[PDB]
This record gives sequence, C-alpha cells and structure tokens, in this order.
Amino acid sequence: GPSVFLFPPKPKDTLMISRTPEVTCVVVDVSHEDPEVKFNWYVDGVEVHNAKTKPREEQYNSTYRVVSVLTVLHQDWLNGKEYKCKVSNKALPAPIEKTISKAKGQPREPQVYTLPPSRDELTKNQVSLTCLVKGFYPSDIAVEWESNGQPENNYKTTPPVLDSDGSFFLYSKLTVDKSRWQQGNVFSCSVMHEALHNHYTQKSLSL
Amino acid sequence: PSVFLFPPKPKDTLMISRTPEVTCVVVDVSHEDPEVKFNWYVDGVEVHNAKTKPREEQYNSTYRVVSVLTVLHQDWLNGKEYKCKVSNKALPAPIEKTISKAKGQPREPQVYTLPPSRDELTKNQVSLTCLVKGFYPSDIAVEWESNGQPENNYKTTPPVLDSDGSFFLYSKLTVDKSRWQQGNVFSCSVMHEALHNHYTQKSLSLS
Ligand SMILES: *[C@@H]1O[C@H](CO[C@H]2O[C@@H](C)[C@@H](O)[C@@H](O)[C@@H]2O)[C@@H](O[C@@H]2O[C@H](CO)[C@@H](O[C@@H]3O[C@H](CO[C@H]4O[C@H](CO)[C@@H](O)[C@H](O)[C@@H]4O[C@@H]4O[C@H](CO)[C@@H](O[C@@H]5O[C@H](CO)[C@H](O)[C@H](O)[C@H]5O)[C@H](O)[C@H]4NC(C)=O)[C@@H](O)[C@H](O[C@H]4O[C@H](CO)[C@@H](O)[C@H](O[C@@H]5O[C@H](CO)[C@@H](O)[C@H](O)[C@H]5NC(C)=O)[C@@H]4O)[C@@H]3O)[C@H](O)[C@H]2NC(C)=O)[C@H](O)[C@H]1NC(C)=O
Ligand SMILES: *[C@@H]1O[C@H](CO[C@@H]2O[C@@H](C)[C@@H](O)[C@@H](O)[C@@H]2O)[C@@H](O[C@@H]2O[C@H](CO)[C@@H](O[C@@H]3O[C@H](CO[C@H]4O[C@H](CO)[C@@H](O)[C@H](O)[C@@H]4O[C@@H]4O[C@H](CO)[C@@H](O)[C@H](O)[C@H]4NC(C)=O)[C@@H](O)[C@H](O[C@H]4O[C@H](CO)[C@@H](O)[C@H](O)[C@@H]4O)[C@@H]3O)[C@H](O)[C@H]2NC(C)=O)[C@H](O)[C@H]1NC(C)=O
Repeated sequence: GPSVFLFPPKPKDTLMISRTPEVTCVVVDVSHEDPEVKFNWYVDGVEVHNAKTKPREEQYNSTYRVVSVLTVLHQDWLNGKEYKCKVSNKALPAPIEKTISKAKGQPREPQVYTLPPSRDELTKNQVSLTCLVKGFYPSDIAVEWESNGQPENNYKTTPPVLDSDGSFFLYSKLTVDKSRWQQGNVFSCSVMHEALHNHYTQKSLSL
Repeated sequence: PSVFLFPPKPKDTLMISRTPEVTCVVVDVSHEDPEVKFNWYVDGVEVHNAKTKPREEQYNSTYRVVSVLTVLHQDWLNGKEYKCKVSNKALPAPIEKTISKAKGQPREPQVYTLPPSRDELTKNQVSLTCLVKGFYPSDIAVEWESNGQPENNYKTTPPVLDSDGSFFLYSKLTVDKSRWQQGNVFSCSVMHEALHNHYTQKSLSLS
C-alpha cells in the first residue's frame, strides 16, 4: 500500500526571483509486485505537463521510491494556486491524490523590533540579542542575523506561533560574546516576508 | 486501532496540588469489535489505578477509548517508565507503548524580562517579552501576572533546542500603551524542577 507525501517550496524560494520554487511529490512503500507509477499533476484543476520525474530508487526495505518535482511560478504561489499530485499504481484500488498551496488569508506586514539584552544578562559570559517579528500572515517567513554585512550563525529561530489576532509571531535569539556587545557594535535582524516592500526589511540594534 | 501515549502536563508535576494523569489513547476503534482492554505496567510491575473513560462517537464512524492513570509527582520526576497495553479481537498482538521523562541533568533556567522597542511606542499597544533559556528538560510552564492577578493576554512560544543542548523559549504579553506608561509592574512566572521551590519570577516596569 503506497503512500504519497507532498511538500511546499521553501519560504525564501518565492520571495525573490533569484531562486526557483519547487513542489516535490514523493511515493514510498511501492510494492515489488507492481512497481509502475504514473504522475498526474494539476494546478487549479487543469492538468500541467512540465513535471520532471526522476527514476525509481529501491530503498533498503525492498520498497521503491519515485519522486516527481514541478517548478512553480513565484507569483502563482503567492496568488494561492492549488497544486495537485495524482499517483496511480496497480496495487492501489483508487489513485492517491494530494493537494497543497499557500495558506489562505490576506497578507499582513510584519513588525520588526530589536530588543537590547536584559540588565541581568550583562554579568554572564554571553549576551542574548532578541528580534521580535509579529503580525505577519502567513507563517512562511525567514529571519537572519548579520553584522557589518557578515552573517551571524549562533542564532535559533522559534517556530511561528499563532497569535491571538489570527496572525503569527516568532522570536529569533542571537547569542554573542559579552566583549563584542560592549564595544558599541551594531547588529542587524534581517526579515524577508511577502508582505514587506521588496520582500525584505532589517533593523539595527546597538548599545 | 492506533495506540498513542502522552506525558503529564509540565505544570502538573511541579505542584503537589495537581494530578499528573498520564493518558493512553486508542483511536480507530473497531466498529463491530468491542471491549478494548487496558493494562498498565510501571517499570515492569503491573498497576491497576486506571480510569477508562467511556467512548465517544466520531464523524468518520471510528470511536475513541481513553484510559487515564494518575502517577506520583516524584515518580515521573525520577524517570519511572509507564507502559499501556491494549488488546482486542481485531488486534493479533498486544500492541504496547512506553513513555518516560527526558533523560539528562536538569539545568536552572534564566529568566529575563525585556521592554518593548522604542519603535513600538507609537502603536496602540506594547508587547512585553520574557526570555527563558538554558533549561532542561523541555517540560516547563510560563505564566504572566500583574499585581497579584493573572494577565492572560499572552502567547508562549514552544521550546527550542539551543546550541548547547539546553532549551529556550519566549512569552509575549500584550498590554495597552496607557498601562505601561503609568509604571505598572508586570511579573513573568516560570516553573521548572531545576528552580528552588519549582518557581521563580522577574518583574518589569517603566523606569
Ligand atoms: C477518523 O477520525 C479519528 C478521530 O478524529 C480526529 O482526527 C484528527 C485528525 C482531528 O481532526 C480531530 O479533530 C478528530 O477528532 C482519527 O483518529 C486520529 O488518528 C490520528 C492518526 O495519526 C491521530 O493523530 C496523531 O495524533 C498525535 C497527537 O495527537 C494529540 O495532539 C494533536 C495536536 O498535536 C491533536 O490531534 C490532539 O490534541 C491530540 O491530543 C493530545 O494528547 C493528549 C490527549 O489524550 C493531551 O495530553 C493530555 O491532556 C490531558 C488534559 O486533560 C491531561 O492533562 C493529560 O495529563 C495529558 O497527557 C494533549 O494535550 C493533546 N493535545 C496536544 C496539543 O498534545 C500526533 O502526535 C501523531 O503524529 C505522530 O504520530 C505518527 C504516527 O505514530 C508519527 O509519525 C509521529 O509520532 C512520533 O513522532 C516522534 C517525532 O519525534 C517520534 O520520536 C516518535 O517515535 C513517534 N511515535 C512513535 C509511536 O513512534 C508523529 O509525530 C498523529 O498525528 C489522532 O490523534 C487521532 N484522533 C484523536 C482524536 O486522537 C482517524 O485517523 C480518522 N480516520 C480513520 C480512518 O479512522
Ligand atoms: C521503507 O523505507 C522508506 C524509506 O525510508 C528510508 O529507508 C529506510 C530503510 C530507513 O533507512 C529510513 O531512515 C529512510 O528514510 C520509508 O519511507 C518513509 O515513509 C515514512 C512514512 O511511513 C515517511 O514519513 C513521512 O515524512 C514526512 C517528511 O519527510 C521529509 O522529511 C524527513 C525528515 O523529517 C526526511 O527524512 C524525508 O526524507 C523527507 O525529506 C523531505 O524531502 C522533500 C523532497 O525530497 C524536501 O522538500 C523536504 O525539505 C525534506 N524534508 C526535510 C525535513 O528536509 C512527514 O511530513 C510525514 O508526516 C506527515 O504525515 C503523517 C501521516 O502520514 C502525519 O502523522 C504527520 O503529522 C505529518 O502530517 C511522514 O512522517 C518518510 O519520509 C519516508 N522516508 C523517506 C526517505 O522519504 C517507508 O515508510 C518504508 N516502508 C516500510 C513498509 O518499511
């Protein structure tokens, strides 16, 4: 009994035309008795025929895996067009269908706020710098840290929590050594979201 | 006939006035096959303190049976395991399931209260920030109180594994800009086993 899994493009892939958003349809538990699989793709009902399906790979449980990837348009995804993957197999009484698209709802511009560290944390070895992004819809977002054009990598981004007013919020905490923050250095919190102008914004944070 | 187990709520075990109540769930019950059985084993030894709630009726014609067992607070904190066993006339084997608290040395959380950014002053409301970090396990509970009464207009982020192996999160309490300008004091309460008396709190006020 095969099962089908569908995945959305990464949030950054759609916010800039420099990248290529894609939707991947994965089939697992492909029986050895009947390993033939056909992929039918549909976008808002009408069938599309520009899908690039890779040949099957046998897994270690003697079950094959077929993967079909369809490259989508940036504006089509941001306009909320449903993508449907149809998988047919001789071992399936009925074909399996999976649909995916952007979450419905009017886009909402996120608010970016940078918080200087608490006074209590000025005694410890390292100092936490926090960035608050709130009110953005949908949850597809990307937050990054850098200083003087150089990325910072000791940070963790929280999952988008559903706020009380139907919107989303999250926190991105950057961990830095004490000495760096004491020198009056400037750090920037970079946020990319579809409701922001040019799908990008940043705010500085210094002593 | 799927078996699912869930741990007690993190706040239940930290207060002796509550009940942990480990929950065992059996979904996709067989329509014609009745009498879902239940048995419990604690560290191997069988116990009989279960509360088998009467079943419900779901929309897809698959009812649910839940068995409830209350455990000792220290037993869960000491890491004792719990095993729920099920049987039926549609189940060939007695499918089991075991759950225990996360293994590892508990670490004391650090509580930091952060003020709203200067850019957020121009809005009708301001968002308070409480930073909890460096705690393990992820089982924790965060609340907000102001002048002896509970503020409930807040959302708490899920725990996130940090780079050192500890967890962290945030909680955002939203209050009207009028209240914050007066000088009202707001407290962030954190409950964890690694804290003395399983409780600590930090205040936050305009000054
Ligand atoms: C017919 O209809 C059936 C019922 O209808 C329901 O269907 C639902 C989809 C939904 O629409 C409902 O509205 C509707 O009523 C339906 O039955 C489904 O079957 C599903 C089959 O997968 C099953 O889904 C699983 O759910 C669990 C967790 O479910 C809880 O949380 C989610 C949200 O996170 C909610 O669904 C819900 O809130 C569930 O309840 C939580 O648990 C308990 C409740 O008992 C609460 O805790 C207690 O609370 C009380 C409070 O009084 C006490 O305080 C007590 O002390 C507490 O303990 C808790 O608060 C509840 N809420 C929350 C938020 O937690 C998911 O985790 C499952 O995903 C996991 O499982 C798969 C398969 O095993 C794995 O891929 C993986 O599991 C684990 O993953 C780990 C990853 O790190 C890994 O390490 C582990 O090893 C791995 N596990 C194993 C064993 O290996 C996934 O992560 C899964 O989605 C539904 O729960 C069930 N319905 C109900 C009501 O239970 C039928 O499917 C449907 N169709 C048919 C054909 O019958
Ligand atoms: C036979 O073996 C198959 C292959 O498994 C491999 O081989 C075996 C021998 C072992 O070595 C495995 O470790 C190895 O992986 C099995 O296929 C697996 O089936 C299960 C279902 O039973 C699939 O689980 C599903 O996973 C979804 C997400 O999967 C992505 O993320 C995984 C990490 O979390 C990653 O490991 C996967 O490879 C996959 O990667 C994504 O790929 C896409 C495109 O390629 C990328 O765009 C993504 O970025 C990738 N992801 C990441 C994180 O980078 C889950 O979403 C899904 O859960 C959902 O559905 C369930 C209901 O089904 C809900 O309960 C749940 O809440 C959620 O909604 C599900 O867990 C697994 O992915 C399959 N493995 C692979 C590699 O695809 C067969 O199952 C096995 N059969 C038998 C009979 O033994």
